[PDB]
Amino acid sequence: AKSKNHTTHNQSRKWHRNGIKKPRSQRYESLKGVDPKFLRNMRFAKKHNKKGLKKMQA
Amino acid sequence: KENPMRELRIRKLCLNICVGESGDRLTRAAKVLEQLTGQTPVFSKARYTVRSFGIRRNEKIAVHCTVRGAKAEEILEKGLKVREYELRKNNFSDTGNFGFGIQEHIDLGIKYDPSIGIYGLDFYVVLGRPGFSIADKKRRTGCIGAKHRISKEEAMRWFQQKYDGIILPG
Amino acid sequence: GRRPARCYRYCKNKPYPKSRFCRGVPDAKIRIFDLGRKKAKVDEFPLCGHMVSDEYEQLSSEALEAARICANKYMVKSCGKDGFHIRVRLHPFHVIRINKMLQTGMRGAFGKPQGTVARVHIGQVIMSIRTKLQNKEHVVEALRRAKFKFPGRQKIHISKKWGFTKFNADEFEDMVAEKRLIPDGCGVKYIPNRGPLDKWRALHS
Amino acid sequence: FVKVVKNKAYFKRYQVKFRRRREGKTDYYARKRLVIQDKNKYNTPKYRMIVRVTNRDIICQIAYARIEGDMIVCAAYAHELPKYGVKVGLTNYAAAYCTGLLLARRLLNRFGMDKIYEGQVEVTGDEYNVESIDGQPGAFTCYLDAGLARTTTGNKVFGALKGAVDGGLSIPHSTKRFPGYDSESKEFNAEVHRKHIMGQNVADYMRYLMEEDEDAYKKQFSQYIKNNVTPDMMEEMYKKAHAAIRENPVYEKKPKREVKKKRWNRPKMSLAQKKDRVAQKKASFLRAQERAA
Amino acid sequence: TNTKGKRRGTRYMFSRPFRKHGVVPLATYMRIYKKGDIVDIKGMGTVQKGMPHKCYHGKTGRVYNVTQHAVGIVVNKQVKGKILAKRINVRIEHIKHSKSRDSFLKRVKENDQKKKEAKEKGTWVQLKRQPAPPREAHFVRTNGKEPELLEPIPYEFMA
RNA sequence: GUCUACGGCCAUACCACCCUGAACGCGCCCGAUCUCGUCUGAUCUCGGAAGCUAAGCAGGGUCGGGCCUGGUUAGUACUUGGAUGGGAGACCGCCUGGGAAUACCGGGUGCUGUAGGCU
RNA sequence: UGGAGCAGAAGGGCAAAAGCUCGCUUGAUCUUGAUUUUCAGUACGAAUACAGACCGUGAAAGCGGGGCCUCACGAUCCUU
RNA sequence: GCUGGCGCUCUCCGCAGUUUUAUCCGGUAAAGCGAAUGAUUAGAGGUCUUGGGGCCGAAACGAUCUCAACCUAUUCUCAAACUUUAAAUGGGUAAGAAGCCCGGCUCGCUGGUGUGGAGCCGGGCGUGGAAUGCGAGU
RNA sequence: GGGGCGGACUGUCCAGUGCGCCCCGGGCGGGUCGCG
RNA sequence: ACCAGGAUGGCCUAGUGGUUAAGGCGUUGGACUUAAGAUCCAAUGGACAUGUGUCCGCGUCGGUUUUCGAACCCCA
Ligand SMILES: [Mg+2]
Ligand SMILES: [Mg+2]
Ligand SMILES: [Mg+2]
Ligand SMILES: [Mg+2]
Ligand SMILES: [Mg+2]
Ligand SMILES: [Mg+2]
Ligand SMILES: [Mg+2]
Ligand SMILES: [Mg+2]
Ligand SMILES: [Mg+2]
Ligand SMILES: [Mg+2]
Ligand SMILES: [Mg+2]
Ligand SMILES: [Mg+2]
Ligand SMILES: [Mg+2]
Repeated sequence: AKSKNHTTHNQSRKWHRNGIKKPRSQRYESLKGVDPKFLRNMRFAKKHNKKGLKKMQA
Repeated sequence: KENPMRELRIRKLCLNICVGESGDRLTRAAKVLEQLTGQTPVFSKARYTVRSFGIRRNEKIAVHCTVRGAKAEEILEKGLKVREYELRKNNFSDTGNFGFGIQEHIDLGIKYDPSIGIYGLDFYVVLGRPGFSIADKKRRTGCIGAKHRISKEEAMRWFQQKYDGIILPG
Repeated sequence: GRRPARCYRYCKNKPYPKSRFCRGVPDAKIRIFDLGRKKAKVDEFPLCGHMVSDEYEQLSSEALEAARICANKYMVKSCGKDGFHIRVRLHPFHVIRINKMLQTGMRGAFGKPQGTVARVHIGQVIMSIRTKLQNKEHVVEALRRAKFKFPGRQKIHISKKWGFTKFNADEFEDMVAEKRLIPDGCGVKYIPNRGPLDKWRALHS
Repeated sequence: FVKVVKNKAYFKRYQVKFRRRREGKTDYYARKRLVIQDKNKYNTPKYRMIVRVTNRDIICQIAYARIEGDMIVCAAYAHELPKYGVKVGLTNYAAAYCTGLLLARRLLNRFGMDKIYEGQVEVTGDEYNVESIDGQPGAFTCYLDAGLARTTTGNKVFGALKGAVDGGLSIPHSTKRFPGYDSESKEFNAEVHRKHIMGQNVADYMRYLMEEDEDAYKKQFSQYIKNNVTPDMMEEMYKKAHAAIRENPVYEKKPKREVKKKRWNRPKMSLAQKKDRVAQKKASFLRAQERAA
Repeated sequence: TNTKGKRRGTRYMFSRPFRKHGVVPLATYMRIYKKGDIVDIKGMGTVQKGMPHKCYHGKTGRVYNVTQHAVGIVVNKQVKGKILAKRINVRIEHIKHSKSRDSFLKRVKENDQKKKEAKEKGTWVQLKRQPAPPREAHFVRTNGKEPELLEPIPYEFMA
């Protein structure tokens, strides 16, 4: 009892029924996978942006 | 007038005794090359195994040495005094080098000792002009140029005008 | 022994030459591709006639030998023993297979190399004969007889060229005279105006 | 005979190397590891001390690599050591030290870091490395480019290196390659390196030759006699040279003048001329037969 | 079935071009890749490290991370019926700056440069690029010569 | 007009042979005390400047090879889409757009960045 | 110009090398996360960029957390 | 994965089984073998780079012919596991307000350098920056 | 195309080929402007 | 046909890990005997079936050929 092994026949129709959507790009994307040294220093910069708050208002 | 740098000079005299088997019979050939050249020679290994010769790979079967300076000149005059200043026309290579072979090293004037024996050896003379070391320098290596090369018919002329040698036909 | 040529008439498979991946291939039945005076000069046999295929089909090596025997026999009969030069311009390179069945069925049904068969296109020359100009009807009847050894439709075309050359028969002789073609055995060598001048001096000395 | 190797197909399949490699002037394996910055540093210049020994001149350059080419920041040669007093020996280890120190002082004066980062004002020849003073600008940091020079102990690229780090440039190095480092005991002798820096290896050779062969002394140091440089003045002459280098290391440009626009090469020959030349050659070869017969 | 090997079928893709083997030219390494920069992926076979997989060769992405010898790139990759935004790590040898965005940057610089002036001169410039219009009505001068007469050639059997 | 040091592009730069090369330079060249490393100061490393462009190198030359860029090949081959087009088929023609590659025949033969020389 | 070699199958890659010969070594070490590959976008395996140690090596730039890449392998329960 | 239902969040900028303008990617068709690898047909032109022999010599690259290989240019026919070339169709990306342009802070990362990068704040600029179509998102 | 000066270069017969500056004779080619 | 093997002096067989060509019979030469066998003293010979790959080096290992023998070819 042999059978059909593989096809991609109706698949392009099934992919397009609900559409082939592009992935949702929104601004401020996540920081997973960025360099840990760079991210640790970026968190120090964000931690101390309140320090020069008087120079900003001045 | 030719330039002083087109003058041919002996680059090196390369002597080897190819014994064909290792051990004491090769160390005594090393002592022959030492008493001939004033320096310790280096042994050369067999590249592969041929049973018809009795050699195995990486077995020291020859010894060789290179001499330059006035010492190459002196040992070459020794070699031609053995060979009676006769060379055959086919002894000169296509690139302007020549050579010969000695059947017995004590014919050169090395005193015989019982601790060594008698070894024949092999003489090769590499000639050059000044400037031949630019193919061997590291920084800006080049080819030596066509008009600067040594022809066979020029090395034969240098030999006959430098040792009064007789180039035997055939 | 071997199947009729209608089993392997059409170029259905991809090309399958003998190589390091196809071994155990028997030699082609055709071996000699040139008959007649091979040593004849380029000015001795000016008239060339081609047997040109008209189909994208496959000619067996057995047929390529049968047609060259038929054409060779008529040209030695009609032009005499050496008055022609036949060049078969197909060499059988495409190996045809066979799945011999005396049971396995179509299990593992990849063939062993049965034979060698050449591939010809629409408009590709199968056989060429060069000879003297007066042997034209003998050329045409030789290719017309050799036609029957071949499947499919072949035309006989008297070529515009001069023998087995890429140059036209009308322009040929005066461009030999101007030293643009030097005759070199069977054909010619073209001399362009592009080499070192020492070749021009050697040609025009 | 022989199948010719340099046929048409050989030059069809020939891939020529880089021009600098074909000339021999560049190790691209070294240059890739040496000039390229890490990519998270973003146009931060990576600085090199190119040190090149020619037959009559040592060249010390400070460079950084760009896409459009290497950008030289500072350069110092040995032919300007006659201005500071070193008339003779423009390619010895002492001249290598002098031009490394001159490159260092010229670059620091250009960046404004001359009075800071003075290096070893007295040369004692040991291990020294400058350090960043807080509040002040951080020290200039570059890496040595020896090129193809075989970095054995006593190479003059390390004399230039020692001149730069005694001028005040932060270059990573060890003392394994300075002359005076003993290979068997694995120790470094600063006094022997001080003799090599002050040229007390070559004055020893002049004292060696003036007792053995006066004529070989004559032919070995000929411009030393003409410039009247003796074995006894070598240390203080190099000391006065180093003091003059740190006194005034700025370089003055040799002034440009007008010339009469003289061409000294053959101009490239035109298409009309190269057609006419081969037509003339054909006509001459044919007349050398129709006049011979 | 096939094999799931990483470089399966990359015989010509990761190979070097003809007479382009050996030393990688060093301004490949000297190019500045910022965050957000748009680059093209093309796997060089000289460098076996940092090599992108064959499904990224000829894809264009956005750089999200920069390290010493490599960058992280967000790459659109179609996986059957969904497009995923890939976070891949690939070395500097296998990427090159895309020129598809730096002509849009040329267009925005000449569009803000045509908004900011001609506004004080009062006229109106065009910024949306229209497609290739129908060709305008024009006169064709046949000065003297009559248009050359063409006929189909007789069929001659060439060879 | 050009060179040196470092390069980018990596033959329009390579290869073969030949001719020229002012000035600085680059070199060849002289030597082995020191540093250093070799069977060998040939290489590498060091200390020099008597000699010379012979070589490298630079610039030209070759009805030069290669390379680069065009024409031809050729709207050919191939090809997207179409027909109740043809043909027993093999395959072919047309409509609709797209469109090559040899042989063959022309042209070219390193540009250029930073720093510093020479005229 | 590689027509050799790189342990092997084949393919790719490689010439002051990735090959051959020496010198020194143990990055074939410890520890998080992220990613690619098969993929369901799960694991294993394999791989890739990082980061934190501690080292090796080199004059240094750097390079190295196995083998130039594509292969060379293994969950729960139990045992040790 | 396809499907239905239940919704929900907005709308009354966004997106597209499409083209265009840009820009990369590819090694299939074709073509090539006077181009690498492999296969392969035929003559021709050369000499010693070797050999097989007739003939003249002790013999001699001494003379003498061939015939082979060998080399140099051509030529015939080719390749899914060859390729210098190299399509058509095709696959990414971009075609703006999440964008540009000034000013100023933070950083323990970077380090000649108020350097470089990154993150924060404040301000300015709407001709909504290809064609066509359509409400989308979850 | 011609003339003048300055040079470079080539041909196994004096003969020939570019290049630089200046002048004339223009023909031509279409663009831009003015006049009928 | 598929699987598993096997090819070595004249015949019959050995033979690896990779370097040694082995043994019996036979053949050959000389002794013993009147002579021949038996007996005694000795000697030679191997297309290692072919070519290819690995290796320094193969009869030996690994894939392909050419001759041979063995087992299986079942349910209808
Ligand atoms: Mg199924
Ligand atoms: Mg088929
Ligand atoms: Mg190095
Ligand atoms: Mg010397
Ligand atoms: Mg010279
Ligand atoms: Mg010269
Ligand atoms: Mg040419
Ligand atoms: Mg320049
Ligand atoms: Mg680490
Ligand atoms: Mg390794
Ligand atoms: Mg369980
Ligand atoms: Mg493919
Ligand atoms: Mg094809």
